[PDB]
Amino acid sequence: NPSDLKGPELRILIVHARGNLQAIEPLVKGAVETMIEKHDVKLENIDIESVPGSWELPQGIRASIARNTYDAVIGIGVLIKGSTMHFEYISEAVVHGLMRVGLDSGVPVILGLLTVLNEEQALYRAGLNGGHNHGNDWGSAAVEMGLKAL
Amino acid sequence: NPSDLKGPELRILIVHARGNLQAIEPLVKGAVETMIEKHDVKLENIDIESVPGSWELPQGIRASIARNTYDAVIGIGVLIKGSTMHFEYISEAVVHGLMRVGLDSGVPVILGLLTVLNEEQALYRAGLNGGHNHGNDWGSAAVEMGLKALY
Amino acid sequence: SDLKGPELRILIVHARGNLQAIEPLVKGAVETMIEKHDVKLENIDIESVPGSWELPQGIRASIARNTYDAVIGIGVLIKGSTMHFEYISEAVVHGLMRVGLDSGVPVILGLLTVLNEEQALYRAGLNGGHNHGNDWGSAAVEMGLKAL
Amino acid sequence: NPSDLKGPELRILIVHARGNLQAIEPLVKGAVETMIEKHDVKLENIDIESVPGSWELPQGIRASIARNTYDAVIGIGVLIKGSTMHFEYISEAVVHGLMRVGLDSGVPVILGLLTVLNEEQALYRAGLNGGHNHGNDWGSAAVEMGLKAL
Amino acid sequence: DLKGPELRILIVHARGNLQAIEPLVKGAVETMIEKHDVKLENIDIESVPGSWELPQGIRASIARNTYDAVIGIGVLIKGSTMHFEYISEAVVHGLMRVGLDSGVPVILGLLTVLNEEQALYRAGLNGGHNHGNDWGSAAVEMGLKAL
Repeated sequence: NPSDLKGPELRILIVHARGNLQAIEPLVKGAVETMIEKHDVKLENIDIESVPGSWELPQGIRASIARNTYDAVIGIGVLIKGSTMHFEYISEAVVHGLMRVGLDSGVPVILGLLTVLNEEQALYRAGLNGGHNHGNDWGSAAVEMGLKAL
Repeated sequence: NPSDLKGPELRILIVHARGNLQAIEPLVKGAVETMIEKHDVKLENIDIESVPGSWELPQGIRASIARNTYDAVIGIGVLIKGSTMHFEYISEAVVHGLMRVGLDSGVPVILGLLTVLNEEQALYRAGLNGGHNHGNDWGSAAVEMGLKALY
Repeated sequence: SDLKGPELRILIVHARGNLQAIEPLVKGAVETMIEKHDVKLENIDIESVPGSWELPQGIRASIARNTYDAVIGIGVLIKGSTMHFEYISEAVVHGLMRVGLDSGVPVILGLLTVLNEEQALYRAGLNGGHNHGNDWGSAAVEMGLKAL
Repeated sequence: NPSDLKGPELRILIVHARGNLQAIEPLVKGAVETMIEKHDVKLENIDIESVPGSWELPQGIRASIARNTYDAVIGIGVLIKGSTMHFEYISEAVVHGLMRVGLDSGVPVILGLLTVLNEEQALYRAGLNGGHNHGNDWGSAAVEMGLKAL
Repeated sequence: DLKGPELRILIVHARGNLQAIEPLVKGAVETMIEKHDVKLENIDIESVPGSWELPQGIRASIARNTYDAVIGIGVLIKGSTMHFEYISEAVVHGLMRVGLDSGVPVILGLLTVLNEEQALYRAGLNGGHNHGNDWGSAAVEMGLKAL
């Protein structure tokens, strides 16, 4: 178990979907602020890209890490169960896709996908309403894996 | 600003299944119209191919992107839960197959697969009966991913 | 419907579990291809494997030996008392998709994943049902053709 | 469809887990006896190996078919639903793993995995208490796939 | 009576739910040393933040060093969302894939439980059996059969 991980030279990629921006924004912010403030990652070394939806996360990431070199990637998206089976099938495919991209590439990919039953749960996990911002955890994870990959 | 994304040079492939044409037609139309009118995609640059069912979607796409060059693909199909477990297993394999074809090829594949409980849900998601045509969203996603693929 | 594939070579691999349902499905696929799409009887290879589990491998092995424009994998899985049905249904469906994608040869899913035998027979065209094998035959012809 | 399949020259590999040996033993026995007595496979041409649990089946098989040449493989294991979600996740992963090893290697891999709700169901499928020994079916399947792979 | 004095074993564990993780890792190690004669110097232990990182942590490590076997240990507890279901499935598949891709035996040491009690129980507490011991023996056995 580590303690004070600093990655001043780590290059971090954050790709986030744009559905449910109320939850996405705090998550990205929390990941960024945690990496900068707690791990000395440099703001200019954090590329933040977006894709329309969670479905595009794996491909978005795959495309970006083929272009630039990153020490770790955080894919962030929020899927909320709806009236059809859409949520179940794409949640599964996206999580599998994210794992696959990480394993195929050798680049640590941190899962920042919330797969919740309703918006309240998503907001709660983004740090609102007394909840804990999971983005912070993902930021620290990215830093740790990025460092271990070096 | 998704609306300000223009892809006059994008070559987009739309492969759609032919099951549940009442829902498929508006979805395909929505995607095409959105790409053309909202993203300046050229009608000549949009190839539309069909396959019998959703099952054939990954293979139809895989075959087509091996033949021509596309900046993005939209796989469209409507799967409605039936009396057997057919729906559950093929929905899962098709979604995985679409994701796989995209990742294997590097070509953005937009999921335009409706996995619904009944036809009303499908029609509703095709923009009928007060619903929003999801095909429009897929058209915009394809343009955005196509552009981000080149640049 | 006006799709003709007089030069298509089609492979049908079917499992042998639940032959009462398998036979009509295979027959419907073959008849539909011959009668409706002008596929030649001698250009249709039919092979069988013991169960649905072997469908992906039986197909992979066959398309590695001969050249086919399309393949129909036919099997009938009926939900039983254990979780066997769920796990192999998913693995076989995945396997069939994989073999198609890996090989580039269209693989038509002719796998029924039903709750009971009545549903399987119904989908094989018995008891007022529609023979799904016919649809698969047409799908195979269409995909074989589109694979140019 | 086939009549009387004989594989006197077939080399068959059986890899079996060791969890729930009461059920495993009859399965292996049924497969072996069926291949020998009904398909003329030679006892000395049947290699039997074991791994600790079902999780290790794909890897155990992969390792063995890399070392020796087999016409077919039967992977045998018994997973019984427990109190956690372990059963669901490993059943899926092992079944997928077995299909993968077979497709990857081109060597027929017969699924000899029981995924049951309780031990009674497992013994029943191992031919006890009036049940049919599924191992017999697997032995015949292996011979048939082994022969067709020629 | 399986002894692997020359086996090099890697244990990668997540750090979520350390109350359960610690006994698991300890059990796997003690078992390998005491029961299989694996040498303390030949056991590498690395950690990753969460179960999600297990496959990648393992893949990266077996690319760097040579191990005869690997145990990926993590504890996932069902929560209020569907997170548990989706990641358990992806991590288990991830672990199976890393082992098959690399040819290095990967022993699954992931607990996928409904609550903490079940995890602690499978870590040898409150009268339970420490599953880490079993993983330690499986790793040894697979490490050896890989030779």
